[PDB]
Amino acid sequence: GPHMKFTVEREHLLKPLQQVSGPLGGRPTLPILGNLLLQVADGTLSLTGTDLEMEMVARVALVQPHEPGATTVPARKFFDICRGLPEGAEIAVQLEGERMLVRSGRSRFSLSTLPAADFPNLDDWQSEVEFTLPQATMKRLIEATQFSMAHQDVRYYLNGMLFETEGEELRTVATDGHRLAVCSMPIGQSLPSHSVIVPRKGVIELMRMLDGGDNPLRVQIGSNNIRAHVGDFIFTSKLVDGRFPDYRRVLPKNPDKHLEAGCDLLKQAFARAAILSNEKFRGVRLYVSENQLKITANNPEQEEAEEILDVTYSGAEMEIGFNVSYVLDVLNALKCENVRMMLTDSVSSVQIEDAASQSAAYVVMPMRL
Amino acid sequence: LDDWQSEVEFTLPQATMKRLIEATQFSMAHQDVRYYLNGMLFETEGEELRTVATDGHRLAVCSMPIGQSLPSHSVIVPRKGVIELMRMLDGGDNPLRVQIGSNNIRAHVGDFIFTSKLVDGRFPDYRRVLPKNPDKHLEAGCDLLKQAFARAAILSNEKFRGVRLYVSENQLKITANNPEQEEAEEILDVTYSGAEMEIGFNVSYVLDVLNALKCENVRMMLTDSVSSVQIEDAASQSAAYVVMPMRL
Amino acid sequence: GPHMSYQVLARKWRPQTFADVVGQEHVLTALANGLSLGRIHHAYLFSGTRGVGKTSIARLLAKGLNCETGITATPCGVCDNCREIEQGRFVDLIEIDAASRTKVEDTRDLLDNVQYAPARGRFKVYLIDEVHMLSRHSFNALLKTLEEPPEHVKFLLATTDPQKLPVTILSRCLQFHLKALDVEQIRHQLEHILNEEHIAHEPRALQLLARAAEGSLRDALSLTDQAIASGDGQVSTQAVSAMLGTLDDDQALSLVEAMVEANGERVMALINEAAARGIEWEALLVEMLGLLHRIAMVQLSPAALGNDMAAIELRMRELARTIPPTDIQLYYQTLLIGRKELPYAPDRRMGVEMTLLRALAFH
Amino acid sequence: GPHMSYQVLARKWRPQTFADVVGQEHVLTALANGLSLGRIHHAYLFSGTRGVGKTSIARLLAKGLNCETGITATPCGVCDNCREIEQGRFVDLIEIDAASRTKVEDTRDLLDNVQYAPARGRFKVYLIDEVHMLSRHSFNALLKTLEEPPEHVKFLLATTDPQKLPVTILSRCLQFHLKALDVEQIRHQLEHILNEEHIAHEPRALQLLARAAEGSLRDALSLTDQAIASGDGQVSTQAVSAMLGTLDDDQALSLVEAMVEANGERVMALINEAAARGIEWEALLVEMLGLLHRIAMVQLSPAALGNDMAAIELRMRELARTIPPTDIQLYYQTLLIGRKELPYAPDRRMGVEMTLLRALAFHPRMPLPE
Amino acid sequence: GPHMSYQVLARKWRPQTFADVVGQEHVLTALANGLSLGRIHHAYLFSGTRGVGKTSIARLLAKGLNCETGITATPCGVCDNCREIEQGRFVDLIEIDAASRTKVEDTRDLLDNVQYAPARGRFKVY
Amino acid sequence: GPHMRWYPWLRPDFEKLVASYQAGRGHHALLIQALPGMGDDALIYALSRYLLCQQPQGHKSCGHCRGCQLMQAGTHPDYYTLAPEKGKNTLGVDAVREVTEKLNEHARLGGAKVVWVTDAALLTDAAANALLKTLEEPPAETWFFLATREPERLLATLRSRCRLHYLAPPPEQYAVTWLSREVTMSQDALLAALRLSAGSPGAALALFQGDNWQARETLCQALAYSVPSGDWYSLLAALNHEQAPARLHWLATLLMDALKRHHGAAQVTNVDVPGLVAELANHLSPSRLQAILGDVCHIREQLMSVTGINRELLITDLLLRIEHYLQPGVVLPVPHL
Ligand SMILES: Nc1ncnc2c1ncn2[C@@H]1O[C@H](COP(=O)(O)OP(=O)(O)O)[C@@H](O)[C@H]1O
Ligand SMILES: Nc1ncnc2c1ncn2[C@@H]1O[C@H](COP(=O)(O)OP(=O)(O)O)[C@@H](O)[C@H]1O
Ligand SMILES: Nc1ncnc2c1ncn2[C@@H]1O[C@H](COP(=O)(O)OP(=O)(O)O)[C@@H](O)[C@H]1O
Ligand code: BEF
Ligand code: BEF
Ligand code: BEF
Ligand SMILES: [Mg+2]
Ligand SMILES: [Mg+2]
Ligand SMILES: [Mg+2]
Ligand SMILES: [Zn+2]
Ligand SMILES: [Zn+2]
Ligand SMILES: [Zn+2]
Ligand SMILES: [Zn+2]
Repeated sequence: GPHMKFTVEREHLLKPLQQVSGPLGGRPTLPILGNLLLQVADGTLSLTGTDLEMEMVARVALVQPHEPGATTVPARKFFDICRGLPEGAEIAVQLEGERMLVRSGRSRFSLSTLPAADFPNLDDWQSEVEFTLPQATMKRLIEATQFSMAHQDVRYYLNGMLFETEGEELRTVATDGHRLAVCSMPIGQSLPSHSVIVPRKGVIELMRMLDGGDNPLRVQIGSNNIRAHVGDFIFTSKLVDGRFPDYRRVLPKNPDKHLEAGCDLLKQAFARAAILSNEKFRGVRLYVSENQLKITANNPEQEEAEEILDVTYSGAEMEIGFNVSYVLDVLNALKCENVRMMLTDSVSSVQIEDAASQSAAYVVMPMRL
Repeated sequence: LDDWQSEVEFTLPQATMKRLIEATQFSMAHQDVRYYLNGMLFETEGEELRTVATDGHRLAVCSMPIGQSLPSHSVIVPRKGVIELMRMLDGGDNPLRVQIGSNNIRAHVGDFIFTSKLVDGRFPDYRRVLPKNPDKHLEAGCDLLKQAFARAAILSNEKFRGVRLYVSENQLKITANNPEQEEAEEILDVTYSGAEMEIGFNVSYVLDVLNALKCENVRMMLTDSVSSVQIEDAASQSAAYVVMPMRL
Repeated sequence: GPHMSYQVLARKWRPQTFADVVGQEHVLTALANGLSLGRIHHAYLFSGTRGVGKTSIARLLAKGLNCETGITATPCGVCDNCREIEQGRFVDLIEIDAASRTKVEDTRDLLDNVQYAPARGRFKVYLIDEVHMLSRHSFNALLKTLEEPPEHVKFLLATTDPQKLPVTILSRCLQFHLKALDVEQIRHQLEHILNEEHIAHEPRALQLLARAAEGSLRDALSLTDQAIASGDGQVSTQAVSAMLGTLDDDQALSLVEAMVEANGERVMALINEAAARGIEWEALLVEMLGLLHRIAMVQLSPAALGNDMAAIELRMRELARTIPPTDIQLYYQTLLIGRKELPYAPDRRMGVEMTLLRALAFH
Repeated sequence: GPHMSYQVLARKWRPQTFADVVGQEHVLTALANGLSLGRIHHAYLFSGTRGVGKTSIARLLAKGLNCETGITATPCGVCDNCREIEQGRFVDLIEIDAASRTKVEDTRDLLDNVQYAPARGRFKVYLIDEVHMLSRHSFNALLKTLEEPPEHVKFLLATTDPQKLPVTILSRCLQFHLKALDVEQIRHQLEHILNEEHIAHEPRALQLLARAAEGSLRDALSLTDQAIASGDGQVSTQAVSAMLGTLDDDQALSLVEAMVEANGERVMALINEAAARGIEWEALLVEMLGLLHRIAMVQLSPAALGNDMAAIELRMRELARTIPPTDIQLYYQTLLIGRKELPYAPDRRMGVEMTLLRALAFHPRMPLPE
Repeated sequence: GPHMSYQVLARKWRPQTFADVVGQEHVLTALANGLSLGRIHHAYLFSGTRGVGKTSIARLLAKGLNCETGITATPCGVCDNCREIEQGRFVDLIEIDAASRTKVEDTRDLLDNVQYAPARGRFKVY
Repeated sequence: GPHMRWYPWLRPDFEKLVASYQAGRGHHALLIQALPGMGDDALIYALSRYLLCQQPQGHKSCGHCRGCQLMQAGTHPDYYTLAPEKGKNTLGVDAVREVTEKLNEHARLGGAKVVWVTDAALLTDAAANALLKTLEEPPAETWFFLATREPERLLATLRSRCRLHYLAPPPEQYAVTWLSREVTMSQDALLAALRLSAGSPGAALALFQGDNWQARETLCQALAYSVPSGDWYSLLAALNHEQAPARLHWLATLLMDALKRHHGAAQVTNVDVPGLVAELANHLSPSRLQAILGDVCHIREQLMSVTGINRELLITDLLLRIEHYLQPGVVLPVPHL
């Protein structure tokens, strides 16, 4: 019909296709879900990857006279042909009506085409908050909040991250069983209050595509659609509804025992205790005494692990069980050498903040061992 | 239990054994009706260890000198034995003390001991399989052929990935069609000194042969549009491959 | 060394040329002429009872078909391809036991295989044996490859009984009904084998062995092995008679003469004695059937006496004279139905007792 | 010895011109009428006994639909797509072994590839042979396409037993049935084919093979190639008979006439001379049973005897006039039983001889004296 | 002549009214009085023999349970809520054919859906 | 049980059947035909022990070696057994398939490659035809063994590859002496046990040590009331113990003895119940008696062959038919076809 023409260098074409591969393939239930959408706009090519809830758009810059138009092509085969071709060879792409002709060097290929099957509005947001979160901000935020969130959990809302923008700062929270994560990033902009839940898979897609710690990003967050413009490329995801617990009700629980000191020492101790931790009940015991910590583990193999750590403490003698994996994720995502730890009770949530700054905080509900 | 005495004793570098197994492993039968195919033939003669693998549509022969005077012997090691042999030997340690008896094989690699039972039977000879009067020859860089076939294999049929070779003086051509009525075609610049010929191969075995060949230049030998192909290193004769073509 | 150089006669004396096959000239002639004249069919179905040669004729056909010395009715037997096919290590003759490869996975595997080129021989031939028990799905998938195969594909089907084949499968292949081997052919082949292997024998035991095996040469050789295993490695009339447990005409005629005169007590005492000696009951019934047949022949025309033995033919003549044809027919029918029901009888001896006591019904 | 000859008359002499399809005048008439008038249904179901031409007719129609354009009634000259169809090069001609696609997922895969019409042709034709072995779910899956398919896709289903497959599919578009070929048409076809190959043929052999072929040209051609192999490129009466194994039907006729005439000595003479002829006893009994059924058949209509039976029709008439039906039934029962217990007789000759002697002893008129 | 070629009788004559359902009055009366009274259960299963009415009664129940007029035993059949189902596209109605959907991934995908509120109707129908 | 039990009269046969293997001329296959519990299992076990033993002692197995040490532990890598699973009754294609696919590999311990089928009649015909190739042409140093109560019920082909060795039951007096040494009671019971079991001393032992003997007694007592009164229905409880084949066999043996008593024969099987035999002869007419015996045997066959048949319905119909036959004026069936 309209016909399309392209002479696109391979290297500048791979990164968009490679990036948009997230919401592509992966058991396509329909003949249209497993395919990529191409369209020509002025001097740009938009590549759209869809899985009915996440839409990833890549903008390839066009440097040559290119015929306008749009089409739908099998995403996997297009990616494979664009990757296998010799480096630096410009690919000549033409729409032969029902077929998709692509030539390069001494090679020719044809593709099956779908005229128009995934072209609705595809997106509609509310945009309560439009913070220009720069790259490095959500980089550390998301790497410090993802952890290992809900899988198979009945509570659907616990899957996605909770964003709350207030004043000049955005607080990101995540609950999963015992573990809970929060980061209070000081955006610094006069921003309205907003609360939202984003799907976990959308979060991992955003973090993975993120990369490149230099460019400020535009984030438009509504009540059903969230859009993030990572430099050249665009991503959009749905939004999970409410019923999420308030971090203002699970973070501040009047901590009374305070502790400090090295984080990597705790990492090594936790790894060595995980060897002899209960393989059925993942978690070891923490004896808390004045300016002293003791970590003990007794696996079903009848092997006892004990270590001593110099952690400051001025409270009362305590014995708290905890999951090693959750707290190890806490330590690893804290990206710091020293941490602070607040104890409340053996059945009440235990907080762990960054000793470097208040920007990173965490909660682990203790174990009964 | 009393150990079995060995009639074939030798020692190998890990590189030599790894090269042999990588050269022939993809060329041995899986659960095939012919029981004596589901395995690898380890021939030894003079100072040369030879390895043969076949599935009725493929043949990998890899010969490497050893420098040790060895008797003429034959043996078949089944699928599982050779797979876990390749898994077992990976390091750079010299000890590869290989012992072949009448019914079982054992390779000692330092602190690890290989054990399996041989597939009783006599393997078909490979020389009868390699064409004896190849009157057509082709040459090309190994990586060019491998990349070309991998690229052309994208849009082929799924279960059996047939491709068609049109070999002529002007150039080499390969095409592929699939049940989706999709066409793929491409051209390579090989040096040929003959007339047009059409043959039909399966891109899976050709791609495997090219991937595990691991050389620079490759030479093809051909006789007929139905007879077997003989692909080999254009710079050495230590490994030969055959791919019985496909009917169309 | 200890690798059992000895091989059983049932396999050592397998045919190796079209001139070594005992009988079935009606199929050897057709096969050889088809090989020579240039008419070869892409699917051959050899069908016949056990031990008559379907596999052997098929293997000889394979030997001939892909011999490197052209395509001749006479395989050379010294080349490579002849040697491997004889040994069964040839790539292009593939043995498929249809009992195993009946699931759709294996049939799909076979149909994938048929699309390629051969490896060593001119023709890649699938010897599918016991085809009559491929699942219906397997046969319906196999129709296409049995109907119009590529140029270098030929099929050799071996079946124990044609009945279980889907009739459409019958129609696309060339049927060869291997006739059961006659007793004379079996006895002559046994004589030739035993003379060849320097084993002492006598013709009588050969006739007994031929009679026991109902037209199956492999069965004849199996009984030969059983007869040489017992009896110091030789074939003799006493040895085969003991092995079969067969009985002379005197005792069976005593049974039939006691039963025809309703001497029940004598009949049961004779059965008791026979059990004490431990005879084979089916043998007793076949001997009674044979005697009744001879009596009927004598009744029909006096010329056909009992003269093969003619030892106690006085009794046979008297019994024929003194019994109407109807009574003999009833006795034969009763004994025969009883013979049909030996396996269903709870015991062999009691089954024969049932049959005889029921024969005692007439007055 | 060696050669490059042969084509397998089955693999050679298939119709490809609508003039070689023998018999089945109904289906050829319907197909010609529909093609000429341009009325084509969306599903074709050819049924009938084995060896009749359903596959060949399907190929015929498929190549008549796509042959260098032109809506012809099959005659199509210099038609490329047709020549690839007859050469095994698939051109919009998809044969499917339904047994390999019994599961509903496979037929769903068959469904989703229905849109690939433009492949060097106008219509893509599906031959789901032996269609009666599909699963119910697969039947339902293909039914949706059955009722309203794309214009460019035509279904042609071939089956042996229409009773098995579900009624809804049976009723969908069409159901043509090919009758078994008569022995007369088989005779014509065998004579014509062996004429085409410069090979002589005795009409007795042609009639023998035609009757020995169960109304199916593929059986007839397999048997005829067997006859050619048995001889040396020539079919002859004695070679054909020794191939079938059937004895002299006149030998059996003399045997049954002797059985009627109650001369046991002549019966013994016939049976022993037949033994010297090397014929199967089971074959002798079944041929006598066939003759007995025929002599019962002539009791109801003179037309019982086939054309070949003109050789012995007079003796049939004489036996029918002479022997009352009760005696025919008595002999039939006696010999049918005798065949039933033939496997258990001490010897096949022994059992057949005893069965004949019993039919003699239980003779309705003149039994064997006591 | 070409009648029904546009709409197969089965599709064309899908009962949009309870009076259009001939037979199954024992179930029709029960459904009508349950809707009018309010004794609506969390799950309803129907057993029948192929073309018996199960999809018809299920879609009619969807009309009567989420009509614009309310939970009514006598759906209008002309409102937007009714016409959305009549055409086939209702956002809050999810019709699933289990023959092609036997996997656990897709079932879990719908499991997630069971939680959110209906977009347009009063209740979510699966 | 543990290594089963050797039986004294079996010693000759084994000797003969080992000679053919000492000379090396042993046919690879072997179809031992022997009655249930006869003792063929011990013969096959001892043969396999001799065959797979690396050092075969003269007529013995080893004396001392690992090659049959792994045999005693029942964990030899060549020795394969083919028996239906304890929860099933038909030997599937899968087990024979696994055994035959693992046969093509060499012998692990450098000796023979011995196979064994525990009971051949249980082999499904599909399994028989999967095992046909392996029996006809096995690889070198491969041997086989099989056990059958009867060979005629086997597939026409499987026995044709094999040698049909036979185990003759011991002489009557010797068997009686052995059973008397083992089990202590009156010789009439022992003769009944041997003649009922067709001469299998092991089966007589199973009858005694099994409850059935007392149940057999029960049946006798029940008939002691049935025949004098023409009330057979009350036999139902006696004939339903999942042993309907065996109990019907005992009933048919009694009827055989009665018909023998008519045509007065010196020897009859049931010698522990002569009064019952006399009564059965007295009340029952010979034509009626033979028709009833035929029905008893027919019902026993119907029960033994088809599994899943309802025992109660069959036996009830049998007893009703018998009661009908004892009424005068009935037409009795005759075997035919
Ligand atoms: N026609 C024959 N001529 C010679 N030997 C035969 C013949 N038929 C069978 N035999 C003997 O029987 C053995 C098995 O024969 P085989 O051909 O396997 O029979 P089958 O048709 O049942 O597979 C052969 O090894 C050979 O000794
Ligand atoms: N009507 C016919 N006209 C001509 N040849 C026929 C006919 N029917 C069968 N044949 C012969 O039989 C061969 C196979 O026929 P086929 O159509 O496969 O029968 P089937 O209905 O059993 O599949 C054909 O090659 C042809 O020679
Ligand atoms: N009880 C019924 N009353 C009226 N029409 C019916 C009835 N049952 C089935 N039908 C007809 O069949 C068509 C399909 O009915 P449907 O209820 O989908 O059957 P199913 O139970 O198999 O899902 C309907 O459009 C309607 O025409
Ligand atoms: F024993 Be044969 F193959 F019928
Ligand atoms: F398709 Be036919 F029965 F040969
Ligand atoms: F056929 Be119905 F829709 F279950
Ligand atoms: Mg065979
Ligand atoms: Mg056909
Ligand atoms: Mg429905
Ligand atoms: Zn040769
Ligand atoms: Zn045409
Ligand atoms: Zn409404
Ligand atoms: Zn030992």
